[PDB]
Amino acid sequence: SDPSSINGGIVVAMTGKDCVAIACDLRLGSQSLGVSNKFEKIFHYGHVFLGITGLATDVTTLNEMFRYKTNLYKLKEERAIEPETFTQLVSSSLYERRFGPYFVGPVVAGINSKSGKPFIAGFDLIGCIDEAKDFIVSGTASDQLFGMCESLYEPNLEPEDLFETISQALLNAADRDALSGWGAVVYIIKKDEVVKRYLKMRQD
Amino acid sequence: GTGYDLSNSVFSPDGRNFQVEYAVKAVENGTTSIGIKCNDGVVFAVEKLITSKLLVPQKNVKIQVVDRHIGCVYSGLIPDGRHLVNRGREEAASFKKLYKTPIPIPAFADRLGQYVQAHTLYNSVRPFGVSTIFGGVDKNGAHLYMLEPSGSYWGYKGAATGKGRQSAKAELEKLVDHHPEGLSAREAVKQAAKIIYLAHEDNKEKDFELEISWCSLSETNGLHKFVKGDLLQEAIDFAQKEIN
Amino acid sequence: FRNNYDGDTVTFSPTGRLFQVEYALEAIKQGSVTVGLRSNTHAVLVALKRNADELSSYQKKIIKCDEHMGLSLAGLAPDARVLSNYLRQQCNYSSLVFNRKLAVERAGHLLCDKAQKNTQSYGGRPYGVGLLIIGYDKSGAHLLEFQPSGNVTELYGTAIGARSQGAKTYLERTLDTFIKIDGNPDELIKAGVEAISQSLRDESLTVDNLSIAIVGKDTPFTIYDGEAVAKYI
Amino acid sequence: TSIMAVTFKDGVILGADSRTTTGAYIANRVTDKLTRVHDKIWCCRSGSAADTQAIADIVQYHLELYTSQYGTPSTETAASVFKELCYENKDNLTAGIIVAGYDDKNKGEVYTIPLGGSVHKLPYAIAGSGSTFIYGYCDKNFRENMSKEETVDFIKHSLSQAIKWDGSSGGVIRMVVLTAAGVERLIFYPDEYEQL
Amino acid sequence: GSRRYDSRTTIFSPEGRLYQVEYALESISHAGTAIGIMASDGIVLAAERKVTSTLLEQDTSTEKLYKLNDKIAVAVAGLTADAEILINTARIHAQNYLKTYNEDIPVEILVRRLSDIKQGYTQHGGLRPFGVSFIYAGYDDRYGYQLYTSNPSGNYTGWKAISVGANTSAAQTLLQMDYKDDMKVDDAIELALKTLSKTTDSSALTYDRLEFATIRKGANDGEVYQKIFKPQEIKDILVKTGIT
Amino acid sequence: AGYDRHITIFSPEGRLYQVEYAFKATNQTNINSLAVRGKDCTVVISQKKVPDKLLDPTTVSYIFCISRTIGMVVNGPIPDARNAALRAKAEAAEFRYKYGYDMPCDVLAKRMANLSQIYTQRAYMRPLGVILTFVSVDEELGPSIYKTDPAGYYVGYKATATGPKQQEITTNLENHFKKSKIDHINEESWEKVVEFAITHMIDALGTEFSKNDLEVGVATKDKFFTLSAENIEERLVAIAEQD
Amino acid sequence: TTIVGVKFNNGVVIAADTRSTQGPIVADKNCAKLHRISPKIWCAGAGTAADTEAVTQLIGSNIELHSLYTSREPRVVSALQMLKQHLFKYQGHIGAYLIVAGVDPTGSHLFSIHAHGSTDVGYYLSLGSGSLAAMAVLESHWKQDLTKEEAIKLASDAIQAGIWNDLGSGSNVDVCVMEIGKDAEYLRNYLTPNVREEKQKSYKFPRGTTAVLKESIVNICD
Amino acid sequence: TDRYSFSLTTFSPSGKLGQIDYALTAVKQGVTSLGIKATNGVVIATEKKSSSPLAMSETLSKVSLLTPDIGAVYSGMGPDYRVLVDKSRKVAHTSYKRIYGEYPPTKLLVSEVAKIMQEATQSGGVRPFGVSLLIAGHDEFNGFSLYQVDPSGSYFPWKATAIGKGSVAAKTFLEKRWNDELELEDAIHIALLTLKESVEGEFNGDTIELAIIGDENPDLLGYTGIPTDKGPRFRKLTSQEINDRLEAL
Ligand SMILES: *[C@@](C)(CO)[C@](*)(O)[C@H](CC(C)C)NC(=O)[C@H](CCC(=O)N(C)C)NC(=O)[C@@H](NC(=O)CCCCC)C(C)C
Ligand SMILES: *[C@@](C)(CO)[C@](*)(O)[C@H](CC(C)C)NC(=O)[C@H](CCC(=O)N(C)C)NC(=O)[C@@H](NC(=O)CCCCC)C(C)C
Repeated sequence: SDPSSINGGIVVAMTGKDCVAIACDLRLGSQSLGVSNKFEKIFHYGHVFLGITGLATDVTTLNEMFRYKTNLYKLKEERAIEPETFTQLVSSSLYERRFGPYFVGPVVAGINSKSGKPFIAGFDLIGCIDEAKDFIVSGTASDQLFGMCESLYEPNLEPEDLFETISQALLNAADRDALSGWGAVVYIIKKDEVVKRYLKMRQD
Repeated sequence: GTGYDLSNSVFSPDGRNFQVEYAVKAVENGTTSIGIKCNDGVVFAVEKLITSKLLVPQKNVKIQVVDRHIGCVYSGLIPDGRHLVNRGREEAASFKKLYKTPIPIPAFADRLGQYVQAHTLYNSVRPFGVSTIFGGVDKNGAHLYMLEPSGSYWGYKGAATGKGRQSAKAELEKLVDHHPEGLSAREAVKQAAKIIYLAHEDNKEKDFELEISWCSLSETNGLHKFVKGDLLQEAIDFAQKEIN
Repeated sequence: FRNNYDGDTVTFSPTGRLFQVEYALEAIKQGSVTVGLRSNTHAVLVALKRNADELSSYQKKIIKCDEHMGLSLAGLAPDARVLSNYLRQQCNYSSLVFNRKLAVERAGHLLCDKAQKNTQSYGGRPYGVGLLIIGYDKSGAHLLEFQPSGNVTELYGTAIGARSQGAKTYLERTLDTFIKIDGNPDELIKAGVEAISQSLRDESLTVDNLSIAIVGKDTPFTIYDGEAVAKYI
Repeated sequence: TSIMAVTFKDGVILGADSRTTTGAYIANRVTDKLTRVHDKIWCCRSGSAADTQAIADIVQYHLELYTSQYGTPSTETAASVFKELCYENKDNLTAGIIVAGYDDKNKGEVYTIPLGGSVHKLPYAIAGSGSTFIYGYCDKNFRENMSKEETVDFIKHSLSQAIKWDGSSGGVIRMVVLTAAGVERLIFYPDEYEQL
Repeated sequence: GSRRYDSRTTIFSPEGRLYQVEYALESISHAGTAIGIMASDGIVLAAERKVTSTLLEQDTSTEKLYKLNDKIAVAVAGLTADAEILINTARIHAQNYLKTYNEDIPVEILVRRLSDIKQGYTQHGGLRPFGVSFIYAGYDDRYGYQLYTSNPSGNYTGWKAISVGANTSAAQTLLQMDYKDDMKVDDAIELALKTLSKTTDSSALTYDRLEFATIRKGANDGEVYQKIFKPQEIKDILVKTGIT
Repeated sequence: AGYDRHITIFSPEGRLYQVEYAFKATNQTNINSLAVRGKDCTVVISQKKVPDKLLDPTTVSYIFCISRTIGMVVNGPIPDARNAALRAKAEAAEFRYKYGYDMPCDVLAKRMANLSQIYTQRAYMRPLGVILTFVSVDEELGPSIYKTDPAGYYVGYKATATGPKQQEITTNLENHFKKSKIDHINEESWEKVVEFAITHMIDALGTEFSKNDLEVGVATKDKFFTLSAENIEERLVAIAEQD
Repeated sequence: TTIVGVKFNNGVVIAADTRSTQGPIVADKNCAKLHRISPKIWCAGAGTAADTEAVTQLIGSNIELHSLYTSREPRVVSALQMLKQHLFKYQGHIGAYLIVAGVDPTGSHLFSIHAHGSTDVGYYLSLGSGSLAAMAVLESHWKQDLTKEEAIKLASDAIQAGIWNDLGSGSNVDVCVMEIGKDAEYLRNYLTPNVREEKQKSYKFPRGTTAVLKESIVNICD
Repeated sequence: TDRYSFSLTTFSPSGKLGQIDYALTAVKQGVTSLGIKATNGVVIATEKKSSSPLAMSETLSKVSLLTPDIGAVYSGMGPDYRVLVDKSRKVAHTSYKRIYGEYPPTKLLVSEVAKIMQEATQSGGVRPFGVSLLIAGHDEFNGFSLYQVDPSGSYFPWKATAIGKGSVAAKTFLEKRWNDELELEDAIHIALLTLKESVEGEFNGDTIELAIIGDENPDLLGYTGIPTDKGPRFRKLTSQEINDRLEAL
């Protein structure tokens, strides 16, 4: 009935000292039925990482779409899409379907290749840009994530440290949600390199 | 090379639309007609060439009415003049629909005017082969107009076009001088019969029928109305008594 | 001269003529002769039919439009089919919406206005047919003449087609006679037969050659062919 | 809303309250419900704020275009334009409009256009939620060919009763006077009209 | 009407040739020469700009070489204006394909579609053809390295080595004389330079007049790489072969 | 070798002959016009020739009231003239409705000149054989004169003149502004600016004028209007007292 | 939201809070509800967040192209007419509630627009769920002929009424000042009366707290 | 109705596109304009040829702003330029700013303009545009750039060039004077001297139009508040600012 509530899944992004982190759970279900423990919710286009929660067909579409749009961008501009700019392409793309929206909750994370500035952003289903310095949350357990982050978060965390904080935020939030979990993955982003870790969590 | 007269919208090197000037020739070949504006109304008249004894009298009407207060008569290609009135009739009805009030004559003129100008703008259309004399009584007094194939139109004290346009105007100009303080509606009808009969010298080989109409605040109550029976016979008898 | 001003109906000649319309008129003069004539009670059509061989049929020249109105053709047959059909709808519309028998005078104004739109627009050729329309509306008996220029004329009697000038001088001569033929259909049909043979030259009009139509006061529009016209030969 | 327009010897006068509401909250207490569509043709607006504004803006446009071409429009013409918009879009509009204008030939003229899209020409017209309460008063008081002083009083007394009884009416009483002399704007504050 | 001014761009000659296709091909034979050579371990694209000026900017310029795709690239001969319109659909088309099949478009399917767009302007619509010839250089998991050509007619063909633009007859014979199958990429690099150097209508063949590209699969990365040579790189490779 | 003169496409020399022949059309009426700026007004003067004794003099006009503020004078044949007017009026009304403020003179001009350019590029449209002169007292730029042609060109003027005998009026005015130093007519009232314009029309053309030979338009703060034969007559009595 | 607009002697000031919500949960604790239309026309937005941000941009983009076409400074009435006609067209389905103000060659202006497309004019205006809390302050302290500093104070005070008293309002106060002869000044975070108190504890986990299953390096190069 | 659904530019037996060749002829007949690119700025300049001593030269701008960081100048037909500028401004919003919330890079807005001109080469019932344009701009990732756009739709990047009448002699003059170490003040100095060879009449800030793409102008923005907004890089010089460099020239 609620398209945002059929498949499940959560996403969280978090900034630190010269770093960003983006994270998601692996669950794809239909109501009570757990169907796939592999369904990843993070994607990247060059150095710009996007996460999407919501109705999974829309997640899958919007992926393909933003790959289509970034590919064409990079060919015309002869340079990779930047987080600030990408954020704007996501907003106008969603609002284009204002009165028949994609049932999604996109999240943008990355590091401006020119300025070296860490960047995260959040959206609603119709492309309202929610820009934050600390953290962004999305999905069926956003409430649990909001409480987790607001408490656990402190600014200027080191790459190693930030990993611990974001993982413990996601895990404890997913364990109070019936439709999130089943595995998990956390991207740690630096200006030069990106590190991807799978987490060990409850499988119920 | 030239060939500037082969396509409508084109300008000649002297800045003319040759196709329009060629349409004027069709009008000049047409049967003569006039309009006399008077001190409270307008009087229209026209020549009807009787080819055969087989043409029914009073039956082949040429003066058309747009709305209830306007009337139109034309020289040149009849079917074009009919088409111009169909547009006139739509245009006036559309104006009455939105603004309640019947269309003022100056407003109606510009409507036909912008429509005729439109057919001198594109190669895919032919210019109208008619001059049209039209007018009536509106919110402020009488109005009389003449519309050319180019789209040109002005207000007239007297208007004339067609085969006998020469004789008519020469007779119209004597009226404007001999009656400076306005002519009456009744007088103009009689005087319209004379003008048609005297402009029939230009074609005095074939017999003709006479067709008159008038729109006059005090005589026809401001509505366009044809001249019938006793008033018509009265106007014929005046032309006969003036031609002799 | 004429070479450059006859490519389409959109173009005027320097004299002010529309050659495409005028060539369409020529198609009528090549057509088979047909005649109309009326009194106060009845209106009549008489038409000569033209065959290809003595193995072919004589193609029909008269068409019904409604129970009080119809017409005869001279020129292109397909164009008569288009034009008669139209008047059939315009007669039909008047009936269904206004419960009204569409008057023959407005019949002509509709044909005049339809024909005119073909003479001003690019691409559209003029129609290539002339029509003799007879009716009986709320104002007695009527007969109309239609030229593909647009000019429609209410007449007592007239002819169109090949050699049709002979029939037209006859009707012009015997006006005072045929107009007073009121109450007797036969002596109006017989007046229309004597008209059309004034336009004959080569052949004698036969039983499958002649076509007669009548409308009037106590008679509706009907078609007479075959041994049903044998009495008028 | 409470609104009215009244013809008199010298011309015509329009009157209105100044309250707009969303339910029981007053959105604006100083609203001008008296709107110019032409120099000497005005209207009274009641119903939807959005609808009546959008309609009036279009009428002003149509009359402006009419003026470029045909000169000064009659009041009847201004009514016809309103009528056309209201009638033809009756399903999508909640708008009740009183059209008032001064012509130098026709003197004063008032046309009323209720929800249906019908037009009614009257010596005076009242409308708006608050008008119901003043039907009795107006019928028993109104006379033809009153003076300007007299008509301003008649409107002042009527709208004060409407404001007194109807919760959807209030603020100041705005008037607009239309005569050969020109256009006059009048305002009357609570402390004045409540005491009547 | 407009009939008079219609060139009729999509008709046959009495010979059975398409006038406009032929005249457009004549246009291309005047444009700068482009060369494509395909080797065993990669493909080479090179082109010569017509003559230009010193003032002209060479760093920002990339006028005859274009990236259609991650793995497909093109050399242009003809109007750049026309070429970009087509290059933009070609890019959109590949993306559409990727969005649908989640696989990069096979080189021929891309080529065919453009050539079908070209064929269109040849058969209907009464518009002029695109004055453009393309060389295509790409890779896919089916045929590996591919080299195609397409001209205004909508016809396309596959080649081991090819030229479009000016002096193609002279350039084709020179390739047909020095090309062999077991060629290395860096051998094909030399051939393309020598060939252009022998058909050049200018005095000397300098770096500022050249554009260069390779679609070589990395002998260490083990996946397909595109490289558009930057002025400095061309300057270096031109001294190697012995042209200074 | 022929048709590059019939539709709006380039000649070998780079010229558009249909545009050039349209300019020629603007002089068909044989009527001259001029426009000058005052302190806080703008005056258009055009010749009024009524050669036929059967015409109604009051209907013969090449001056139009486009809006409450803008007026337009046309050098060209009347049907093209009235075409251009109707559009200008529609374009003016629409601007006001859409943007909530009266259309400026220079903006209306640009628009009508952008439209004219279109007929210069598309083939099925002919250009209009008219030169349009717009006048107002713009609420931002003060007194204004802007003129458009069949080429699609437009520019702002200190003063201007148009028609067969244009150069006579032009040189006359050029010499006045070199003498006076300023770029307008230094006068308080519009009445004395209308007098100036008629005076310089007579001194440049070399012909006297009666009340029926002239047609006047005046633009003031928030108002454009045309003078009746009588207001002109009053203005002609005033000029024949100084001399 | 809470949003207000106050006219003073030489111009107009507009102000807004910075709370953004999704149901009972605060989405953004610091978003900008003030929108540049042109340099000297700014706009306060309440209602559907993406609706206000998008209609602001569409019109701002149109107003910029108009200003170039006409070579004139944009007028507040233009932006007002375009917004209302657009909103009206959508019969209120675009839920943007706007206070639009600024200066132009015709003076200083202050307006309001509702989602259904109606417009009000005034010297003091407020919209949003905090409308009533703020309007109470405006009705109590507004006088005619305000100085610039008095206008800021009043508008700032009105937004505070919403922040404290309305649950759909909070965090900071954003102000923008548009004066007749000057360049409009945008005061982002003019007041910050809701700074979060320093946490009692630190929750930095001892490294290795989280159990890892699989590790890899991601690739961006090409 | 539009019966012109067929091309008006077609190929002639020789391979020439007649209408384009002719459009280019019209560009040679037009008044000279030029453009020069320094290390820290770009300058575009042209001559204001006046139709009448009565016309006001201010009301006609041959140099136009397209975006805050991009300017355009031309040689050829003025009306065609004007409508191109209108479309160039619009396209920069619809196809870019309304998508990315920033302005298009110089090379991409050129590309869009080129396309608009190319369609005039091929669409039914239109002649090509009779103008060559010079576009000067800046973007964060490309630096400063100068482009030339021909009636065909083609575009070339330039260190310096001129178009129109004395373009041949002016290009020769620029080749002498241009280097890769120029400051923007120098580029203006050359521009004034290069334009002096074209102009017969009065040579001052009243008859010469000149604009630059230089540093960000904070005082031309119209508002303060956003730290990431620093003002336009396009600046048109005033009549007075031109005369200042002509007094010592
Ligand atoms: C009287 C105040 C009584 O309603 C007037 O008629 C007045 C008309 C003037 C011209 C504004 N009407 C209003 O103030 C209306 C009242 C509601 C109404 O009549 N409707 C049909 C909507 N108020 C509005 O139009 C307000 N907009 C709304 O959408 C009403 C909200 C109602 C809650 C669902 C605007 C003033 C904002
Ligand atoms: C006050 C905070 C009142 O809520 C403001 O008006 C504020 C406006 C600014 C521009 C953020 N409004 C919101 O934050 C609204 C309030 C929700 C609302 O208006 N509803 C009751 C629906 N919130 C949003 O706009 C949020 N979006 C959504 O909830 C999705 C709506 C989809 C419509 C189909 C975003 C802030 C996330």
